[PDB]
Amino acid sequence: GKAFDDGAFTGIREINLSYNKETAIGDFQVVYDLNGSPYVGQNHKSFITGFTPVKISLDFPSEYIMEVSGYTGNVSGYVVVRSLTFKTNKKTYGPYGVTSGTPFNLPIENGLIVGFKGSIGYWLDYFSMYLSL
Amino acid sequence: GKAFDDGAFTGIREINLSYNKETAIGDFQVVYDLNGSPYVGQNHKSFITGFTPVKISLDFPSEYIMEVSGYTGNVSGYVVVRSLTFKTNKKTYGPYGVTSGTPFNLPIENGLIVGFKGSIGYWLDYFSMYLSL
Amino acid sequence: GKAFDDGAFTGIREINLSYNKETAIGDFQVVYDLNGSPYVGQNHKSFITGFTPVKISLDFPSEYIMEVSGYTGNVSGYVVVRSLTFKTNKKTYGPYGVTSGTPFNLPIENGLIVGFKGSIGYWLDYFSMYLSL
Amino acid sequence: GKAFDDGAFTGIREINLSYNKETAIGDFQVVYDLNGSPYVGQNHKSFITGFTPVKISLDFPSEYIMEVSGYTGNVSGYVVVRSLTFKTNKKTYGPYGVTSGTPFNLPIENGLIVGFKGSIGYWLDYFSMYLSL
Amino acid sequence: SGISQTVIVGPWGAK
Amino acid sequence: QSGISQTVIVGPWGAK
Amino acid sequence: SGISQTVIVGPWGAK
Amino acid sequence: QSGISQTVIVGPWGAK
Ligand SMILES: Cc1cc(=O)oc2cc(O[C@@H]3O[C@H](CO)[C@H](O)[C@H](O)[C@H]3O)ccc12
Repeated sequence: GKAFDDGAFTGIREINLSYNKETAIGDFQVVYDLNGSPYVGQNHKSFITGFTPVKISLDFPSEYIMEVSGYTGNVSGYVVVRSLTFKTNKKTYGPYGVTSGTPFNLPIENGLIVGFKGSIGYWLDYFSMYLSL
Repeated sequence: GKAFDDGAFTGIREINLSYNKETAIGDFQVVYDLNGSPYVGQNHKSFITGFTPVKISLDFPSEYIMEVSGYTGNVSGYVVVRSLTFKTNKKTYGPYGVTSGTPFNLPIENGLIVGFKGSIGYWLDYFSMYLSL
Repeated sequence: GKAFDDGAFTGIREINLSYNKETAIGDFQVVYDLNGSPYVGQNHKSFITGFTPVKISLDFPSEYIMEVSGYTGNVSGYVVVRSLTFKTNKKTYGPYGVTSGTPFNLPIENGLIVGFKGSIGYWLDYFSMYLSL
Repeated sequence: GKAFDDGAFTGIREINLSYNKETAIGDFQVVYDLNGSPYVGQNHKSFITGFTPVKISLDFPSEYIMEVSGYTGNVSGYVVVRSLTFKTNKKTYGPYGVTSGTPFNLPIENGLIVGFKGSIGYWLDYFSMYLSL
Repeated sequence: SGISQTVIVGPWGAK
Repeated sequence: QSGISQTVIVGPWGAK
Repeated sequence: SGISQTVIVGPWGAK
Repeated sequence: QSGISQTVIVGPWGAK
C-alpha cells in the first residue's frame, strides 16, 4: 500500500473515514487543530472506491478521543484494519466496518491523540498514533 | 483488587512478576530507573500464593521495551490479565500466562514506558502505563 | 503594541527580522517547520519604517538554535527588546539592534525552540518562546 | 567546582540554600516531589563554610516557582552566582546574596521546574533547570 | 498546579 | 484535560 | 537534530 | 534511541 504520515498537531477537530460492511476501512482523513485553527490533513484514499463515507465532527476543544479500538483481519489474503471505533469523553462513534478478527484498543487516561500515520492499499493496512500532553 | 500507582520515572530496569498458567498474572513489581539510579518500586502482591516468579532484568539503558502485549480473560468470574509479553529492542520475554481471551497490545514506535499503575486482587485486574519521551 | 502568537511547530527553518542600529528590533517573522513542510508564519510588522532586514536561513534540520540572547531597554520611554542574538550549533547570528540596557539570555541544554509569541508596536515590546523535545 | 545533576522529578517542595551578603550563594539542596511523595535531594555543598542558611518551604502542590532570577559577578577571582530570587504564584523569596553584577532571569509562562544541575566550588558557579509539563 | 504530568495509556483488563 | 495540546513556554522578556 | 519529537504508539494491523 | 527518558533543560546561568 501507500504509506502516509500526517505528523503531530495540537488536536483533532474531525475524522473522515470510509468503510464497507463486508470488507474493511478504506479512506481516512483528519481535520486537525493547529494552534487553535483548523488544519485540513491530507486525504488518504484507498486505491479502490465504493466505500461508505462517515464524518465524525468533534465539539473541539472540549470533546476529544479517549479510546480508539478496532479489529484487524483477513480480506483477500491481506491483513487489514477491518473496523474502527472512536470513543470520546462524550460519545461513541462506530463501530465502522466488520467487527471480526483480532481486536485491538488504545484507551488513554491522560494525553491526546495529535496525529496519525499508517498505510492504505485497497484497505487501511495498519496505523499508528502520535500522542501528546 | 487493591489499586496501585507507581507514578512516572526515568525508565525501567527490571520487572518482577508472577503467574499461573491455570489462572492469571499474580504479583507485579518494578525496579525503575530514577535519574540513572535504581528505584525499587513497591511489590504489589496477589492476595493468594502458588504463582511462578519471573524476573525480567533489562540491560538498562541499552535495552528498553518496545511492545507490551497480553490477554484479558475470565478467571473464576473475574476479568483479569491472564498473560503478558514484553518485547524489547533485544529480545522477547514471555508470554507469561495462557494466551487465551481478549488480546491487547501496545507497540511503541517512539517513546518509553516510565511507570505502571493498576489493581491486583487474587490476580492483576487491570493496568495502565505512563509513557514519555 | 499589537500582540502576536504563532503557536508551536516542529522546528525552525528561517527567521526574518528587521532592526535599527540606533533603536531596537522592528519586524519579526518566522518560517517554521511543520512535520517536514515549511510553515510561513505571519509577518509581524512594526508600526514604523526605517529598519534593516536580515534573513537568518538555517540548515534545518541539522542546524538549530541553542541560545537566544539580547538586551531590553528604553526607547522613546518604552521598554522594548533592543537587541537579539541567535546562536546555533553551527554559528552565531547577530547581535542585531543595539546592545544596551538589561541583558537576558535563554541557553538550551536540551530541547528546541518551536514557536514565538510577543507584541510589536514601534518596536518589539516583549516575546516568549515555546520549547519542546 | 564539583558538578552536580539531580535530574528530573515531579515538582518542588522545598529549596534550602545558603548565602553570604559579602560574597555569593554557597550551598544548594532541593526537596523534590516524586509522584506525590517527598524526595530529599543531594545536598550540594560549598568547599568552604560560613554561609547563612535559608529554607524556602513551598505550599506544594498549589504553590510553584514562576520565575528564577539573580546576578552573576566576580568574587575573589571567581565568576559565580552572587544572588538568587525565586518568585512563585504566591510570593517572592529573596533576593538572597548580593544583587551586583550581570542579571539573568528565567520566567515561565507554562510549565514547571522539575530539577536542577550545576556546579559548586567555593560558591555556586552556574546552574541549569529541567522543565516539564 | 505544581505536579508534573505524563501521558498515560490504559487501562487494559477489568472495569 | 481539554482537547488542546500543551507546550512549555518561557518568557516574556521585554516590557512587563 | 532540529526536529521536535512526539510519542508514537502502534502500529496496529498488517506487518 | 536509549532507555533514558529525556526532559527540556535550560541554562546554564552563572559562569556558563
Ligand atoms: C470465589 C472466588 C474464587 C476464586 O478463585 O478467586 C476469588 C477471588 C476473590 O477476590 C477478588 O480478586 C479478584 C480478581 O483479582 C478481584 O480483584 C476482586 O475484587 C477480589 O475481591 C473473591 C472470590 C473468589
